[PDB]
Amino acid sequence: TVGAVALDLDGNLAAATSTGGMTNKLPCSVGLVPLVGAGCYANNASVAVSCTGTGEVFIRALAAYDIAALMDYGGLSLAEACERVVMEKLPALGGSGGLIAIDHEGNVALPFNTEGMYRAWGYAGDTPTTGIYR
Amino acid sequence: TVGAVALDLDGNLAAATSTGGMTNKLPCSVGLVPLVGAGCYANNASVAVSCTGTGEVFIRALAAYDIAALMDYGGLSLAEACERVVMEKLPALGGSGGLIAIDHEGNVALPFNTEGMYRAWGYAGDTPTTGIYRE
Amino acid sequence: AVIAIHGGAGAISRAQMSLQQELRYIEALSAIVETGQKMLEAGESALDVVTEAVRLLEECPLFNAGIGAVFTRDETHELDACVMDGNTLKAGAVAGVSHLRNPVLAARLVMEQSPHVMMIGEGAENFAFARGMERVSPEIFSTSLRYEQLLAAR
Amino acid sequence: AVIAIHGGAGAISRAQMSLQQELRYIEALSAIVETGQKMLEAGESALDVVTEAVRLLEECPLFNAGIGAVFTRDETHELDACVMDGNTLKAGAVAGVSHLRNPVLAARLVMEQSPHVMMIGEGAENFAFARGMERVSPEIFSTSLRYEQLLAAR
Ligand code: NA
Ligand code: NA
Repeated sequence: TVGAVALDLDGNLAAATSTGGMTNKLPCSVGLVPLVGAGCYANNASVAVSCTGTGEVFIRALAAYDIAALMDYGGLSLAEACERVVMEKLPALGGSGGLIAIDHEGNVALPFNTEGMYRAWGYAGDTPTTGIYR
Repeated sequence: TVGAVALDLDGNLAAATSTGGMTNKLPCSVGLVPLVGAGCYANNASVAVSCTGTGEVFIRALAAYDIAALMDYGGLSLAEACERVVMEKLPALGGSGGLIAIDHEGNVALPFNTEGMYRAWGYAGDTPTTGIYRE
Repeated sequence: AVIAIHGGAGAISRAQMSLQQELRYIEALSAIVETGQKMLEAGESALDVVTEAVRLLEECPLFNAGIGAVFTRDETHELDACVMDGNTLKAGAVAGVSHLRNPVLAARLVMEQSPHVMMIGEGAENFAFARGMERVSPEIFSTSLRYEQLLAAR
Repeated sequence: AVIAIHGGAGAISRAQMSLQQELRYIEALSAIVETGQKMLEAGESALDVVTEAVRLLEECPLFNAGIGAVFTRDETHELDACVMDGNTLKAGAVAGVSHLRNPVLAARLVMEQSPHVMMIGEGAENFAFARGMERVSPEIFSTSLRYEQLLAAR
């Protein structure tokens, strides 16, 4: 599973996600990736999200949309909505992984409850920060 | 598209949805029905929902989950969450149809912005109400 | 304890229908919701109740699910279903299946007997056959009503 | 104006990894996020930016998408992608495609040139071929790394 989220100069949010799925998976089984609100979500009014982790859990929990729903409806901040979802709600459904998110106000978050998440981010004209562990 | 939502004696909520899809559709095209949170959602803590309508719009809006999120997070009532989603948000995305929803407290809603929605509901032991046309 | 069912939302014009046409829909709906109400009253679960109602809405040729499915552009049937359990928050879904009489029962099977939420086409079918669900011909869902509506829209 | 990318979360164990391995992932990620940052600075849309980043994550054999895809139980590849446009709230998805080099470009195509959100298997592929996307053999995604991981899983 790989992903990208962006906020552009004209203030548009977009998310994309792609995968080969999981080693040794049942053929014709479908995980989080192609399901709007599970693998992937973007709304100029809230947040762009791209998720990676146990698909059955990300789908049941609607993780990408649920960031957006917690911020918009629950008045949570990006970092608060990311803590609720990644560090609390998904472990409790027995789900491991993380996501990347950008909100309309250009806040970035890369939460994960796993050992690692291959990840990178930076503002336009700045140098990126990359990461694997933490 | 057909649906069922139920609340049982032990306070469990469930939803189910099933369809032949759209007459004359592109083969291998995917509507709201098999997509969790679009066609179908249930959570003992909030609401069971089953949706029928423009699949593209129900999917983008996450209609089934969005009922549950508006009630849970937005503190809306079932009837309020049903009005926001069916009468406001979906028409504005150009989406026509409805849903059936039951919340943990046994409130029932059958909102639709269409001319009709083939529908029925009744409590356990009680006489059902059926309907086709608006109201 | 309470059950709600639908048989679709769309362009139902009273002008184009007669009372006895309307009453065939009313009686089908009343019958199905009644079975659900009686199960609920007997102490059956939400899940078994929604499964049985959606199964009967499948079996009923009046409704665009199972028997009485609409046709695709290729004059085929593709059926989708989904079940979600409020208790466990588990879900199961089948999309684009043609050899399963009752797709809601396949979706239950994916929910209970698979670590996946969703299976598609042949894989969904193969998964259900290997767990004792019967292989049917897509021909069983076909009705002249839905066939003539395809020719119209075509 | 800002970009974030991932190439997957899980049990990436430092014990089993060398620093030179870590630097191969770091450089790939730094390169791709940089391409995105430069596009953002040049005035390119969020959508073209997420499309291009995910396409590069596809092309890169280090990451489970496009080239370097994991293998199914049957030693095939089945690739899924999604894209969502925050402006229009339009989305497009492909699930279970094997003959499309860049599934995220097919998903964009479903978003832009179809009234649907999601297409699966042959239908998704056929929809892309009819719009000029190249037919590839699933064999192009295959790596010994992912193949050896499948044998391990067995
Ligand atoms: Na039927
Ligand atoms: Na790759």
